Amino acid sequence: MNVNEFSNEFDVLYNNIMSNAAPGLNEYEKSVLLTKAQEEIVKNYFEPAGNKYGKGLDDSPKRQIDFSELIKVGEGVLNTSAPTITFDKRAKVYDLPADLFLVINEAVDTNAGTKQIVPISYSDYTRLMSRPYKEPVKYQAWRIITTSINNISVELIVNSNETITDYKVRYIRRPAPIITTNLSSEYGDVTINGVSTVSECELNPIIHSEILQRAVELAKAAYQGDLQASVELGQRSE
Amino acid sequence: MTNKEFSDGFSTLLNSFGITPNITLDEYEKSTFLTNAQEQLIIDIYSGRNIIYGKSFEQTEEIRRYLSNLVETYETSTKVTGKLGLSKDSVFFEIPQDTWFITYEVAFLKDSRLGCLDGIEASVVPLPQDDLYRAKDNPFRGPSKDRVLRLDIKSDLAELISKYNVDKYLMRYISQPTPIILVDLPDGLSINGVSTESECELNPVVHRAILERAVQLAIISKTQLT
Repeated sequence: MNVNEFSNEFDVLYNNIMSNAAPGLNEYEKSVLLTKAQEEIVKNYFEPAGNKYGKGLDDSPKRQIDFSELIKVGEGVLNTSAPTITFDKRAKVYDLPADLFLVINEAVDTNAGTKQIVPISYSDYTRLMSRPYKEPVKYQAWRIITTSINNISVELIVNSNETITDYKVRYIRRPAPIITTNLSSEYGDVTINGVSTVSECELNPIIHSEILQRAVELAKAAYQGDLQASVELGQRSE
Repeated sequence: MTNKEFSDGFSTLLNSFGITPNITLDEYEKSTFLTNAQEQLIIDIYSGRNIIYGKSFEQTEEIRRYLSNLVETYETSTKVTGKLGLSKDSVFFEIPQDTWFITYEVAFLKDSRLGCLDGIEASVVPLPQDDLYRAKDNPFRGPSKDRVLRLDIKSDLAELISKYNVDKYLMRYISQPTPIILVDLPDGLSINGVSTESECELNPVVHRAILERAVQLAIISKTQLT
């Protein structure tokens, strides 16, 4: 469904049938609520505990097809542009793509073959570095986030006497906002995520109805406006 | 089997990264268990204390084929001068220092007293210290033209007690095997003083038994407190 259909069925589901009908929502408000509902839905469906099914990214066909249009593959750029201080002397710093929402798969291609990057926790890092070896298992590499400015910088730890040729990252692209109409105005240009032009929902049509329902629920919680509704509907932001 | 094949087979036998509960080891851990299994297995095989084989160092063709590649021969003529022995006619010879167990040991004698038998190869007999005093005078088990008594002493030495002058000392022993190192270990780490890759020098027949023993040792190491 295109943006006009988002807005028309938003109006239908919000106030065109309600008995003591409420004021219609302005297009900026509808775009804001739709973008919020989109992000909430993405976060709810990525995490199993966030939805009533207990199903995350790839726990069912529907969850695969939900994020299928939001998956992207890119590469981390070696961060030798400027000097820096790494926590580990034997780690190579890489910069992830700017439009990164969530990392789901990483791999590094070295001279000793491809290796799956395992994101190790800080307590896990301490445990592993208290051991005599201090290097990954055969077909794996280690990873920790380092000092990041304006984009995520990442330290890749591989086994000794190994060089990294490329660093691929299969991630979830940051969703683009849903903007119903050109938000340009003479009184001031308002933006949802830095863009005023019309922006279609760049995800699969399977969850457009879900985004619409969530947006309507958020609109009605805003209309109710007491602390109660804000608190319970803020639980699903996550 | 090569080092890559030790590692891949070791993972396959441990069911690493399979769906069921399992165990995953680093290449240093794999090397540790492979080398420990190697050394345990060959010591047990030499002494014949392995129940599965139940045979000693060269008691059958199987054990010969297993430990053939550790058998090293040594020859020396230099004698260590200043040392205190249990007889006037005692000479000390250094041991190669990579020796594990001495299996053949013989001594060539150069003396004018044994006329026309000069250069006689003489059997070096390891003698305990109980037996030494009553074996100095023994004409059937003591030192002679055809027999030399060897006693182990400090600093990797062999005290050879002989009636005649000892010229050369020949040995054939079991050597320190090269450790099984699957990866170039980082700085500081090493197995038996070796940091680089080290392949097993034994025959491929026993490599799979070494792999099985290493897997069992790994399961023991991870599951000795649970």
